[PDB]
Amino acid sequence: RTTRDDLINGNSASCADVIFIYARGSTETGNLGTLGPSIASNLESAFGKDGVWIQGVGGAYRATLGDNALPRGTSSAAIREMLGLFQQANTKCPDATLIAGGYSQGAALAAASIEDLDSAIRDKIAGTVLFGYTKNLQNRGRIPNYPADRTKVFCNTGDLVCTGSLIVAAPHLAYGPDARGPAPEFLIEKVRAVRGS
Repeated sequence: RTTRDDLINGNSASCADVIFIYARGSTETGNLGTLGPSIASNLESAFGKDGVWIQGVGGAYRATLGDNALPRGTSSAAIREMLGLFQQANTKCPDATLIAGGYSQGAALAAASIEDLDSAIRDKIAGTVLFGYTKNLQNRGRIPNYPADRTKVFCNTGDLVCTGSLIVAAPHLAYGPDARGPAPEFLIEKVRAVRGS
């Protein structure tokens, strides 16, 4: 449900084939918040419960609203926590395909972490989904250093954070349908593109 630590808890002798690392929005609970559980259930349907590990970004990422105003759209402590999880995935399961996502502050966190990542680990992330991306205008709909064909941004009309503001309006809270269908669809397609099946 809202906390999943499958990568931290998982046995290195029985690594999943796919590892999903997700950062929640501001003030959301657990480490998956409101959208992460919907994406997770559809990934487990596609790959099986033993086939995918779901890992939210917890620890030092407190998802504090005020940190949206900091230079990268989140805190340096939160970026170190998400980088640490990508590096743990790479060490624990070197053959797994990675996928990532984030909502709102979590989308800025996912973009900042991927930008800073060692390229050999960044290149293992087959697809990333971003909802209510707070750096959408500033980054021109891209994650720095990461290919456009592996990125999918869900930015609703009237969601002001997608257009350079930090005002929260009703369209910012309306990504439930996307998390239920097109966002897991995109991640599954990008994993199968490189792993076959």
